[PDB]
Amino acid sequence: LVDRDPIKTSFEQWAKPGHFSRTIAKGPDTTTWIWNLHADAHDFDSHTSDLEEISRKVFSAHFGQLSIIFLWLSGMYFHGARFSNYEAWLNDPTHIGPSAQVVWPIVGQEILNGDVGGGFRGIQITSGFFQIWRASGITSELQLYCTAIGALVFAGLMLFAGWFHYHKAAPKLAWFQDVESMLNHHLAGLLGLGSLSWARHQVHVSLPINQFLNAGVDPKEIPLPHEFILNRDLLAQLYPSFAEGATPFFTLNWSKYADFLTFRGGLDPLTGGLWLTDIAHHHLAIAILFLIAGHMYRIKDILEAHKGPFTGQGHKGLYEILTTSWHAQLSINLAMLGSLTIVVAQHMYSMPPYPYLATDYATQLSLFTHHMWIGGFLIVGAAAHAAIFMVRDYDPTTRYNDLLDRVLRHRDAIISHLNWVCIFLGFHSFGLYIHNDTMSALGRPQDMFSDTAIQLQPVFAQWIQNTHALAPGTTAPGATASTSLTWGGGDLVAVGNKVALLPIPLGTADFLVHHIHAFTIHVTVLILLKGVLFARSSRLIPDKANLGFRFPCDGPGRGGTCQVSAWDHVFLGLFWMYNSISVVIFHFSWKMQSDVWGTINDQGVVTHITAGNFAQSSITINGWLRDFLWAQASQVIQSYGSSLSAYGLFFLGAHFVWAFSLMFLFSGRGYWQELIESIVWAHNKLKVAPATQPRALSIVQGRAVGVTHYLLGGIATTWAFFLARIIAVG
Amino acid sequence: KPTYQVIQPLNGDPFIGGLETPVTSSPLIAWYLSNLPAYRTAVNPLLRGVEVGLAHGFLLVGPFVKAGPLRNTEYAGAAGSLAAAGLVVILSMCLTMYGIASFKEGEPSIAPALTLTGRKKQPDQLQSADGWAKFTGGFFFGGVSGVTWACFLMYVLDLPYY
Amino acid sequence: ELDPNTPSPIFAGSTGGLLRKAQVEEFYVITWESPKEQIFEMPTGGAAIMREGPNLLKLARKEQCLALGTRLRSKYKIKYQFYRVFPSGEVQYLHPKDGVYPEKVNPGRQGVGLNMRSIGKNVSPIEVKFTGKQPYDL
Amino acid sequence: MSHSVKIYDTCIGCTQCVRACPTDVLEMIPWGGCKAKQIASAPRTEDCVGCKRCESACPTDFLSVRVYLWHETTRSMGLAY
Amino acid sequence: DLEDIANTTGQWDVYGSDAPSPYNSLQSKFFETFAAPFTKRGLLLKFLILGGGSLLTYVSANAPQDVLP
Amino acid sequence: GDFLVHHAIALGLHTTTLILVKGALDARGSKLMPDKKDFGYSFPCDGPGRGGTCDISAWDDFYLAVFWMLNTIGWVTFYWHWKHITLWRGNVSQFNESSTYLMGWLRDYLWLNSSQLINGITPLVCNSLSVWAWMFLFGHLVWATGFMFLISWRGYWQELIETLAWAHERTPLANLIRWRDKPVALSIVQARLVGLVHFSVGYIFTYAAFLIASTSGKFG
Ligand code: CLA
Ligand code: CLA
Ligand code: CLA
Ligand code: CLA
Ligand SMILES: CCCCCCCCCCCCO[C@H]1O[C@H](CO)[C@@H](O[C@H]2O[C@H](CO)[C@@H](O)[C@H](O)[C@H]2O)[C@H](O)[C@H]1O
Ligand SMILES: CC1=C(C/C=C(\C)CCC[C@H](C)CCC[C@@H](C)CCCC(C)C)C(=O)c2ccccc2C1=O
Ligand SMILES: CC1=C(C/C=C(\C)CCC[C@H](C)CCC[C@@H](C)CCCC(C)C)C(=O)c2ccccc2C1=O
Ligand code: SF4
Ligand code: SF4
Repeated sequence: LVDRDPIKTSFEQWAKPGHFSRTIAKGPDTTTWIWNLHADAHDFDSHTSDLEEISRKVFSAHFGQLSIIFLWLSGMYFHGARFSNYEAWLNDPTHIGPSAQVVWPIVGQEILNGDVGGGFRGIQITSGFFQIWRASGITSELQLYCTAIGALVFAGLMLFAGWFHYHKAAPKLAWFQDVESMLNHHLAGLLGLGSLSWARHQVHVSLPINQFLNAGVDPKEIPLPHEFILNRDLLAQLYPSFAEGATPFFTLNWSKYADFLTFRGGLDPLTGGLWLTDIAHHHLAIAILFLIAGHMYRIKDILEAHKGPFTGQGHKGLYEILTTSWHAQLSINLAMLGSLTIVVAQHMYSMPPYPYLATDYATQLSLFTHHMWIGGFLIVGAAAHAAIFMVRDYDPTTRYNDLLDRVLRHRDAIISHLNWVCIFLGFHSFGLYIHNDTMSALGRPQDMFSDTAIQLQPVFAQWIQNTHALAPGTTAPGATASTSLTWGGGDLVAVGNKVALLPIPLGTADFLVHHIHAFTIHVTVLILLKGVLFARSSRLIPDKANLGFRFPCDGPGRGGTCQVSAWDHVFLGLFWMYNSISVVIFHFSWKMQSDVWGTINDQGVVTHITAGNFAQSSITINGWLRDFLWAQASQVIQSYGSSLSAYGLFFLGAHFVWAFSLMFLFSGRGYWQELIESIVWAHNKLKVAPATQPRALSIVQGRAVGVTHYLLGGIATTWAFFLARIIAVG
Repeated sequence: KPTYQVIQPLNGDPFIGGLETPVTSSPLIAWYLSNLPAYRTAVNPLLRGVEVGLAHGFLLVGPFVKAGPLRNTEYAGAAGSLAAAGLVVILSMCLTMYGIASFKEGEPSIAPALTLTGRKKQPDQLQSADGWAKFTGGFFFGGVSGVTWACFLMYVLDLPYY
Repeated sequence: ELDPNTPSPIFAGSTGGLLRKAQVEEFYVITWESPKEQIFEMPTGGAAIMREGPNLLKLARKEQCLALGTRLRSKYKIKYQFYRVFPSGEVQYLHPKDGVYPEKVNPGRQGVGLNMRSIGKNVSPIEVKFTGKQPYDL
Repeated sequence: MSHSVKIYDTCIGCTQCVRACPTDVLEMIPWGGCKAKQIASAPRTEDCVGCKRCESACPTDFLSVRVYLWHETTRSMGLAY
Repeated sequence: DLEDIANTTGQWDVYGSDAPSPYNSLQSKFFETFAAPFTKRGLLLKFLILGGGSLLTYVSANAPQDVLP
Repeated sequence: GDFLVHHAIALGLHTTTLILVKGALDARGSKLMPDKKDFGYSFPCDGPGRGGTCDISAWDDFYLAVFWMLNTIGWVTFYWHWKHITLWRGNVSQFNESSTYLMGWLRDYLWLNSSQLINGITPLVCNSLSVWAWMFLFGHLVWATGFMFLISWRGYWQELIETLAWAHERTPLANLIRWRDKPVALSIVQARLVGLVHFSVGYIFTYAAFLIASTSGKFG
């Protein structure tokens, strides 16, 4: 390509058919290249055979995410502001049931807008702003309206840094191809200087402006816009102005104190969102580390070190090419970023970190399943992109004889095991349930697997739960309750509208879901593991790195020779994970409502959204639609003519879109060709078709329009199924 | 003496697999398995039959006498035989009609010894039908039988258990 | 094996190639030339070196041992050579035979390309009912 | 047939056209006049598996081959092991 | 050279594939023909699959006074 | 309510037949595969390239057909019953303003009128029906387990069996022990069948158990 250059046009390329592999989009017309162009639009086997740029693009086309997450948030802060309900909800929590969005009464619309709290028509929320927002050491609607434009500021600017890259004549190699410092910085002072900084604006301002909110008032009968400077006088109620101490150290006297923190654990009676008196200390006690920690270092050295006998000789030298990969140092990350998201999903529901959550049921489970699909949707990826490594990234083979060349050495092996693992599971991990049916429908309970028939006896208790809620008696200092109230030992009194967390008991019907997870988590990974491992060569095809990591299927021979590849192992690996997460969700809420969520009154006689129906009745896998799907969902199929209605009214579409995927999943290809011409014929008679040769779907595009649909179908189905059984009773 | 044997993938050539690590060929294990049909065919298959029949025999009891269909039996014909003197039988000819994937029809008698064997190309087959009979014949009297000093043994039992 | 140790194509371990069905039936093996000590790619997932001898690696099945070409001719050399080993001898002299480099002319050998009638209007379906007396066994 | 998938064309020239396909196709057997004069559709095909890598490149202008062989050894599918 | 210990007993070494146990307990031909009929195996199995399996199922299912399903 | 199902049984045998008429109207061949013959029917698959070519045997359109014969012969039967049901031990207004839409076809029918059966294994002992509901979940499994066959495609299966048949051969107490048939993964037509001949029973064994398990108490 010209047009023409090198050097010697500014005149930009708008006009002249094509670009992207060289007997390119050819003069001669076609359609396939219009899904080409969008797909693989980002890729790197083309653009140039030379690293250089690519990192100079990804550090820019990156940017436009932050900026975006930044245009987003703004319409959420704005939204969570003038489309109010926040002002109204906060003087009045336990009571309200929040909104931010509202229609405009065009056509049918309005049904969707149904009285939500501080006196107005709207559609609800299961996205816990209104609750980060508890923070506001200040309060005010127009104020969020500054935090809002403060958002659009970071954006335009944190979006003109993206002009101020690639398009501007760019940095180069050394800049990233000296890695030497990167984490040094990152973790030290941002990971640090945020958490740190967050400390300073987490007791300064917030703690006090909810220390005396957890009582009454109406805001501006509290927390001015400046009030919190030098005036270290209201900081007087929430500890000393250090009195006689000077910059910690010890020649200090406490005859009666010990700074803010004074460590909690449990839950505010009046706002059980976990205590804040702590929340500063923990973030402070973070940062320090990061503050000390981001001070390594300059790199091989540490990895060029510990080897052994069978261990990893190539451990030593574990990648020069880890300054020369991406597709590698992205895949690693996704496993972590991803696997480090759904660890949120627990510490959240068994330890709320915001005021008013749990009581708020629906506004932190939405969460625990949204955060849950990322700690999964980012993991199969975290494999895909390793397959993208394993196939291609490096120039030649300069990488040699090491940890990997090792793992591969065995490979019909690491995956030889893992397999049997799964059929051991599955048999012990699902037909287990099927016993029950076949023998409870035969009907002889003597011999089921009930929490009571097969020998276990009115106790689960003695394991580690019961040595967690009881541990404030070790090296442990203490502080009433535990760490997470859901643990075996002691305490009850949690909240005065509805409930929050309490013990959460186990045994079987907790024993075996917990095991289906195993088998589910395991056969997921089998297919990804073997998939990324056998990326490039095999004894079904060895001539098998020769195009890319996709390729439809090699060809009718060898018997099958179809699925193979690794786009496709990252195609049938999604297919499982949709279950992996989709059944983990199914788990939590049936627990968390069967027990936990429920409610106090006199003598606090607890009354769960369901008197533990779980008991003897999830163990039957029909009980999973006797007690679940057919029981709850009665709220989705009753939901017409209401306010939420948009869920029942989705629940048919998307419970349709899924049942459209199979068409894309289950079908041939020269088929819709053979068909597309009958069409093309009738077209030509009137004189109406040929130009831009209309073509069927690109074997693997077809699979691309399976899967993606099967998910946005099979998923939102419950996104509806859910929001419709926590809004309204529960 | 060395880093781990004279350091080797397999017996020798590294183009067969097996990747002889431990759990494969440590004198620690490879000896816990060669009075039996691992490396070398001792006597014929004749006798190995019942140490195989029997050992595998008095298994399958608590499995189907303590996990039995309606379990913990108060029937004098369980805590042992009961039925399971069926598994050995449903499989003591799950075998015989696999020894129809062996024919090769002879009668040498070489379970007595001669000149330090090898059985040489001992791999592959080189155990005809008139061998695989005297084994799966040792299996029946090893299966059925090995089920009764299970049963016959009273049951002085350890238990609980937590 | 060892008492006779005749090697050439360096490797160390691997759960890849050759297993039970290469004795009990057929064998298949590739041989080659090379300049100075160079590290290669490998079928079966692994990777090693060269120098010489015969440079004679043995391989499970012959689709496997020509892939030394589909990359092992993007790494210099005229000469690479795979035969067929049995458990006893010959017939099927695999890269032996006559000339070499599938795209030259000495003889014609087999192939043909036609059937009875050529690609032309076989809208004509299957003809006679299969009956032992009219030239349809080819 | 026993491997019978027609990739034939009319040029049977094989330069920047087609080579790919494990063993099966030792052609260049010049028929007395067909331009770059190398012709037909195969050599001795009782050797290898069932690709359609066979066309994918260099014309067959009609069909292109695939599996059709039925009578199918094992050396004819990777897996006789 | 003291830690040149001339390999404190070579061993010979490689014990062998040679001989680290005698063999199998003398208990044998204490079953000679004892339990034959699979040691008269000369055409059988069809016999033991009507016989054995008509008496793991004839009386095995029937019973004189239920103790029902 | 009947001016729709009656146009949706009509969208069945039409679509079902555009594919069978088509399936048929060139088992002979076409542009993508011109000379598609001497074997016509089940040659399922062809090499990649050309456009990318697949379930383009007149069998695999038959294969593809049987889904809409399993979707017409569902809308039609579905219809009678809801009607009948209602037209018996009760109303008919029911099908009237509640078949003119879609959600409701799921809610009252599908969701109303299963009741009887499923709380029939019930945490509280085996009541009236038990054959049926266990059939009905046997129904939902045989079905679902179609999909493998259907989104799996011999390639992936064969290959790990290549690794999984490095086991035995390389593991003691299970060596020498020879198969007489070489471990492989299902033919590239076979599994389009078996997922189906699987998709079908599940499906046809579900309504079998469904209607009966609900036209039996009823009410109607
Ligand atoms: C006003 C300015 C402007 C102009 C005229 C250009 C022009 C150009 N840029 Mg560019 N760029 C810009 C701003 C601009 N850029 C900014 C602000 C950034 C950083 C944010 C970049 C980062 C960038 C990179 C990495 C690259 C270019 C390249 C190019 C060249 C190819 C452009 C193209 O066709 O992409 C078409 C794409 C668009 C017009 C849209 C850009 C996508 C982002 C910024 C917004 C869209 C996201 C949006 C939310 C859509 C998703 C939601 C959807 C549902 C609506 C071309 C000369 C490329 C090059 O050098 O040649 C290979 C190179 O790849 N640019
Ligand atoms: C940190 C990571 C992140 C990044 C930066 C990338 C980057 C990349 N990935 Mg990738 N990937 C990721 C996470 C990431 N991935 C994860 C988590 C997965 C697992 C699902 C994958 C699975 C994956 C595959 C299989 C592939 C890539 C490929 C690529 C490359 C192609 C990108 C492209 O052209 O856009 C592609 C995006 C589109 C064409 C837009 C279509 C999006 C559709 C499906 C919409 C999604 C549904 C949604 C609900 C619809 C919107 C709403 C609607 C209803 C209105 C690029 C380098 C491709 C490659 O060939 O590598 C070179 C290859 O295809 N990725
Ligand atoms: C085209 C075909 C025909 C038709 C009309 C249907 C229709 C349906 N099938 Mg189906 N199916 C068919 C052939 C067909 N199938 C075949 C051949 C098979 C294989 C044998 C199946 C196998 C199958 C299964 C397994 C399932 C279905 C299901 C469904 C139903 C989903 C419920 C619904 O849509 O409520 C109708 C109400 C609405 C659609 C309201 C929509 C309002 C929303 C979406 C907003 C408005 C639209 C707007 C554009 C969306 C926003 C997007 C925006 C970003 C642009 C739907 C009635 C599913 C079911 O529910 O029970 C069986 C089930 O999953 N089918
Ligand atoms: C409901 C499902 C059906 C079943 C039973 C299975 C089962 C399996 N799939 Mg699978 N799969 C399915 C649908 C199914 N799939 C679908 C629809 C898709 C895609 C749409 C996939 C995509 C897929 C992939 C990519 C993989 C699998 C794998 C597996 C295997 C995992 C190991 C295991 O636990 O198996 C054994 C356990 C079971 C099958 C469940 C227990 C069965 C019960 C009913 C017991 C019956 C036994 C009893 C003796 C019956 C005899 C009685 C007599 C009358 C016959 C397993 C065989 C993986 C694999 O092979 O790894 C090992 C591989 O990762 N699947
Ligand atoms: C749900 C199935 C029962 C199995 C677990 C039962 C074991 C423990 C007993 C009840 C557990 C619930 O704990 C609950 O006890 C009492 C209910 O009588 C309530 O008792 C509360 O009410 C009164 C008001 O002053 C006083 O008697 C107590 O000081 C106070 O704690 C509490 O709200 C709660 O602590
Ligand atoms: C149904 C199906 C098709 C047929 C699907 C097709 C042809 C979808 C493509 C339709 C396009 C998106 C229509 C585009 C036309 C409009 C964009 C043009 C008008 C512009 C708007 C204003 C309407 C395949 O091609 C296929 C391929 C491989 C495996 C499975 C399948 C498969 O299942
Ligand atoms: C699992 C699976 C396999 C693997 C093959 C398997 C798992 C065969 C396993 C045998 C099962 C366990 C036999 C059980 C069936 C019984 C009902 C007995 C059948 C009796 C017949 C004679 C009727 C494929 O080969 C395949 C090929 C093409 C598309 C999809 C797939 C696919 O999904
Ligand atoms: S290149 Fe294709 S003749 Fe030409 S189509 Fe026939 S093999 Fe050669
Ligand atoms: S197309 Fe057929 S003959 Fe040609 S290489 Fe492939 S398998 Fe061999």
